[PDB]
Amino acid sequence: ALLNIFDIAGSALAAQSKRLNVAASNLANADSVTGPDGQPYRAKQVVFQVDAATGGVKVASVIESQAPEKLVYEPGNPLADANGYVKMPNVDVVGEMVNTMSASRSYQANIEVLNTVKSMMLKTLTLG
Amino acid sequence: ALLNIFDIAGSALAAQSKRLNVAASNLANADSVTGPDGQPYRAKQVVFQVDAQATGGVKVASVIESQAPEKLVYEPGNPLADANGYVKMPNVDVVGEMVNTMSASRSYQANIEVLNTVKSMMLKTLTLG
Amino acid sequence: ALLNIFDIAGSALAAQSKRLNVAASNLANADSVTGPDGQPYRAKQVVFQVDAATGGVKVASVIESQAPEKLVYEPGNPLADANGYVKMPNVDVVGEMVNTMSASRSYQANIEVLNTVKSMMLKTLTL
Amino acid sequence: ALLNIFDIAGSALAAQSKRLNVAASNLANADSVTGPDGQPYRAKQVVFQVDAAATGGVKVASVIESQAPEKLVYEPGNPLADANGYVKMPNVDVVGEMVNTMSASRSYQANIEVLNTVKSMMLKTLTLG
Amino acid sequence: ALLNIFDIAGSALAAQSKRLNVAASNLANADSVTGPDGQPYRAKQVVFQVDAAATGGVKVASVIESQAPEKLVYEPGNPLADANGYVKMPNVDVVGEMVNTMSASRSYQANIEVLNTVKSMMLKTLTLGQ
Amino acid sequence: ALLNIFDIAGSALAAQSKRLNVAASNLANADSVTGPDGQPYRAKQVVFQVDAAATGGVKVASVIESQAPEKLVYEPGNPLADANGYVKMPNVDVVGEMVNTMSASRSYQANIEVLNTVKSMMLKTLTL
Amino acid sequence: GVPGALSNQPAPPNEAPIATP
Amino acid sequence: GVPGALSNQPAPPNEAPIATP
Amino acid sequence: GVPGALSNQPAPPNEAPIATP
Amino acid sequence: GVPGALSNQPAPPNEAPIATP
Amino acid sequence: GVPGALSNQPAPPNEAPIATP
Amino acid sequence: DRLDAALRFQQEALNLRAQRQEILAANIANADTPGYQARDIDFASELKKVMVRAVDLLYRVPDQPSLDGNTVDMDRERTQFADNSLKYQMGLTVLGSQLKGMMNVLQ
Amino acid sequence: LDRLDAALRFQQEALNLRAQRQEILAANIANADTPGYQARDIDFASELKKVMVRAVDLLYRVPDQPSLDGNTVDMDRERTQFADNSLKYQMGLTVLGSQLKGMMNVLQ
Amino acid sequence: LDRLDAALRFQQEALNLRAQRQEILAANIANADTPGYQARDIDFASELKKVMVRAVDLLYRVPDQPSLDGNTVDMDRERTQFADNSLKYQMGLTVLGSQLKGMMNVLQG
Amino acid sequence: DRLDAALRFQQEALNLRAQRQEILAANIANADTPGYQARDIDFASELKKVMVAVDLLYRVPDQPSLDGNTVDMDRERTQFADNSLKYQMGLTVLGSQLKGMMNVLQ
Amino acid sequence: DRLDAALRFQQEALNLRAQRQEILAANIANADTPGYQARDIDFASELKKVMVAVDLLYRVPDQPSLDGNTVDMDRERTQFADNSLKYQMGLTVLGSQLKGMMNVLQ
Repeated sequence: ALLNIFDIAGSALAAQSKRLNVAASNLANADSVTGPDGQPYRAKQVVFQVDAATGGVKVASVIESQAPEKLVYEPGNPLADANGYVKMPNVDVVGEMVNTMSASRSYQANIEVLNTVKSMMLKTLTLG
Repeated sequence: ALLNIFDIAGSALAAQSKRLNVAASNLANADSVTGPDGQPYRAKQVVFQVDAQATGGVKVASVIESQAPEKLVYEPGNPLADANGYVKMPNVDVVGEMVNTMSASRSYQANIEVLNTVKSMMLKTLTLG
Repeated sequence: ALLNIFDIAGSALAAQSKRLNVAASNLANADSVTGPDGQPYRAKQVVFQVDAATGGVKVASVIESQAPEKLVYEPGNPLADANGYVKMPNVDVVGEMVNTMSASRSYQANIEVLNTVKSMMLKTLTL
Repeated sequence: ALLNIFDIAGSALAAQSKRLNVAASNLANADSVTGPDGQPYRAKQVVFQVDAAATGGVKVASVIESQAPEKLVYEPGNPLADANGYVKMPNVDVVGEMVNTMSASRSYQANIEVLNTVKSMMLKTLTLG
Repeated sequence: ALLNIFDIAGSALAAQSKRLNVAASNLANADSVTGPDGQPYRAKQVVFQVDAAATGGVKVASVIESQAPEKLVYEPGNPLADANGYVKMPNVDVVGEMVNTMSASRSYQANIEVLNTVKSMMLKTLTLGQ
Repeated sequence: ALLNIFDIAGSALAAQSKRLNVAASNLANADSVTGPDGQPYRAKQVVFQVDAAATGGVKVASVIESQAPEKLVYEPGNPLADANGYVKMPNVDVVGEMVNTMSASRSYQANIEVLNTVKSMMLKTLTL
Repeated sequence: GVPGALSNQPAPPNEAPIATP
Repeated sequence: GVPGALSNQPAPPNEAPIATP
Repeated sequence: GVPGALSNQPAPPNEAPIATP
Repeated sequence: GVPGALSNQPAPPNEAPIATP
Repeated sequence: GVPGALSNQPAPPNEAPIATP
Repeated sequence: DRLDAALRFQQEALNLRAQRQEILAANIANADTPGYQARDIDFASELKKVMVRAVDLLYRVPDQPSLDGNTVDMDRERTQFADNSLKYQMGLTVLGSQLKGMMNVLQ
Repeated sequence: LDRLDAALRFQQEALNLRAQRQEILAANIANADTPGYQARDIDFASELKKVMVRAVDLLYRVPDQPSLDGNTVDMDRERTQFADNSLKYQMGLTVLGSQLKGMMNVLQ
Repeated sequence: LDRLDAALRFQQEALNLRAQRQEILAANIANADTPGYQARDIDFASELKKVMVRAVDLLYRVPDQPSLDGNTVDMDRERTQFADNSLKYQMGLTVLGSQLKGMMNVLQG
Repeated sequence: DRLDAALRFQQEALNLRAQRQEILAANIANADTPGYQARDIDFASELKKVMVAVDLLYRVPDQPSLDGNTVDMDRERTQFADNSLKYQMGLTVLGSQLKGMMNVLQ
Repeated sequence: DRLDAALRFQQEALNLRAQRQEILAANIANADTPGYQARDIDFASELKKVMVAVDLLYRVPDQPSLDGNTVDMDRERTQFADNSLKYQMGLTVLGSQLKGMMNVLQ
């Protein structure tokens, strides 16, 4: 089926957009010290899966990465624990700087796939 | 009807052009502390609206100045300074203006392309048979 | 009718070409403080007019700008006056830079209009 | 007869092709020296004439060496150095050659468009009936 | 033939590549000494000539060794030292090689831009053959 | 005789990508003291071959470790040291890897352009 | 429910409070 | 009236003085 | 004559001198 | 077999052990 | 002869002796 | 008169489209001249008047001021030009279909 | 109805629904930046089946990812929708054209 | 020399005039880079009237703006005139063909 | 039915080209899913079987990857381009055959 | 017969251009393998012989290299462009000739 390409590439576009938004949010919150209720910011990631044989890619869910918080010592802070160690986001920088580029490249590649498929479908539309 | 697409896209283009012009004027006057009447320049933005039912183009209702507090600096030398010597200057977020320009340009291109595609489809269906 | 479209678009193309040529000449001579007769170079601009209702555009004349002439101080040049001042051309740069882009865009719009009208007339021919 | 336009445009295309070839050769050999048998390379230009046989197309009469002053570089450490240690360098203006290239390309495209238009008109005349 | 343009441009590109390679080799051997069989290293240059087929492409007949005197450095501890205790260091003009590389790069880019334009023109030419 | 162009260009692309991956691996592990088992890291590189069934595309035969002798540094207070107190370090040429990446990228671009041009001619062939 | 599908119930407004009251 | 519509009366000239007299 | 029109007399040659005598 | 060819059964899982047991 | 032409036989293999034999 | 009037309705519609196209092209070509006012003709009312019958063009309201006094907006003019071209081609197709049917009746 | 309209009613209704759906897609493209807007779409299959029995109701599109301003019109999903809708519109156009050409050719 | 001859000659000579003007336009657009060239064109109305009453004198177009090389061809205006003349020639051809077909249809049955 | 079979050969070729294109698009879309296995079909044998319900094979990996993803990019992109070109070739061959059959009846 | 003879030369020129294109692609893809010799064919002699497998001969090396490879990128690119343009011209000539032969039947 050549119609399924549209909702395969749309799924790919949506998944890559979600991944790029997650990476941008992590980069923005790379240094945020607290949330709305004292909960430290946690790096988040998306889960990709196949639609199903094989099909498009769907984002199953968004999960906070389970890594120890890079806690720092600020005793004169209300959020400090009993030992004065406040918790900071466990977000690197190279990871997101590469995730953005990879997501953009995949997005552009799927755009090219959709363009080619649409062109050949329109050319098939005038058989004979 | 598909002939409504032309007016919808025209409204979108007009709204985006007005928004881009407002952003450009804000960028140009980001650091212009005076006015023709002595009133300090104040940042302004357009207001979008919809027109009809319940689904139509975008209409710019009006242009309103922001109510955000304005930056003020201590310069007793300038005659515009008040009793305390604080002269008021416009409060424009340059990053906000740059992003507004980029988004307005992208929406402008998208609406232009949509109009082009609809025009091509209408011209192709004009010769049905 | 549609025959007047060719005249209108040709007039617009000619006017835009004149404006572009004037802008290019100003940019080229932007830093040429002399003249063949000794008079300093002065910026020039065209004047547009509507050639009679509505109609196309025409270039009435090219006139010298009345903006004050920038002048610098150097007694070495014989062109200097009694006070050692010579008169550089008073031609703006960014103004010409945007004039070039505006003229090119208007030229493209007019030629696209001409092509569209020609296609419409060809399609009308086979009624 | 409308057929002589083909001859006129063919002559124009030949002239523009020869002009482009000469300009490209000048650009390629701008830095060249010591041509065959020792004579330094000299910039060449073409001459356009009207092939009247009233009005008609353009042909190339011949190719003539430009009489612009010939450049010199002081390099005694070279076997080609003259009595004063000067090596002769051709008088080639890169900007002039590039402008010639662009103008030739534009004229060539215009003439081929003229040829296509005349071809279409003549086919229409054929299918008049 | 309207097709000798490609030959001219290709010859120009090959000549510029040869000259750049010679300059790079000289820069690499700027401070070398005692090459194979012990003879001191000497710098080399290239000579451009035109192919009179009139107007023609450029060629390089042969690489010519420099006749500029070698540098004589007093160092008797080297077996290459002569009766005066001198070693022959190669003559390399660093500024000259930099200028040559710059000129080669600029000529290469100009020729590639000429090739691009002529290729576009030739592609557009064939549309009238139908 | 025109559908083998895609095979040749794809083989060239794959070989260049493998060479780039090997160069990146060498650059990353330029300073790896040891591997999993314990043996010191050794630089690796590919061995090309002519993929002729007569000439055709390029093909990577295998990956071999460089026969150049690995470097060794003095460090007695390290359990990896031998009886003489010498610990082995990989022999990687950083400049070599850099220029390998440059050449691989340029050849990749050239093959992409060749494939694009051949695809355009093939597309225009059908308009006979 | 699944994103991109059609449902006759309009989505509730999205809000981003700075601090929980 | 609404911008882009048609009205019989012309448009008054636009003046942008530097300083209010 | 107005630009772009027809005429019966050829235009005089263009000189553009560097400096008038 | 040769990379890029087709085969009946899937590839084995890939692992990156930090230290061999 | 001239580089880039067509020849019926291969060139001899290249070598770069560090020291003369 | 019969055939004359039946064809005359569409002929007058097409002529009005052509004149409006001329006005639009004029005010697009003249879009970069200070002191110019964009002009247009009320197509529906003008056609209604002509059907029961030298056009009464009227000014167009500006949308954002310009110091030089220009009121023509390029995007709006381009959209109107495209709309007018499509309407002209539609009227041409309808007229051609009517004429072809009339000719085919006699066969 | 009539024997002639009976054959082409389905294709005419499909074309009209395609035009209306494309109009709604263009509307929510043009309102991409107006905050508080909700993307609208038509259940094409159900609406076509309902129409081919004898205005059109609107179904809100589920937001892809949240945004602060309240706007809920996505971009990539709606662009793919617009492209595929135009493609299927052209398909229906050429199918109806082929049917009409066959009907005309039978009568020659 | 009666009837059909003149009735179709009035259009045949118009087509001939259009073709000659097209040839002149092609010549002066092909010669657009030769220094010191003069743009050449003819007055179609006067030429057609003179031909109908029964060698064409070509006039010189006034330069739009000067150039040092002495050429006075204006490229965009020449292209516009070329397109207009081509369209006029096609219009003449199609009206002549329609008139001739209408004449021929009478000689049926 | 003779017409059915004569056009059926090319129709089935086109159908299998479309299926292979769909699979290539799927493994392009899922190119970054960990634990994914590249899938493809053998066009020649599949067409032979159909002429005389489609099985798919796992593409042979070329390089290891820790996240368990074996779908390459360059090889499958070249495959995508080749499949698109061959689909267009089949389409134009079928169109030419149909037009040649049609114009005889004129 | 006559129809085949009218097109034999153009068809053979097209085929030889395709083969030379393949040779150029192969010897530009092998640009890094040491010990690989550049290959190409004498187009004029090949075309004359075929009009009256494929013979190929080595290219004259431009500059020496230690590894042994003897391919020059700029020369290969120029030859590639020339052959591509000539192939396009041959295709255009063949298409025009076939269009005229078809048109003569009305």
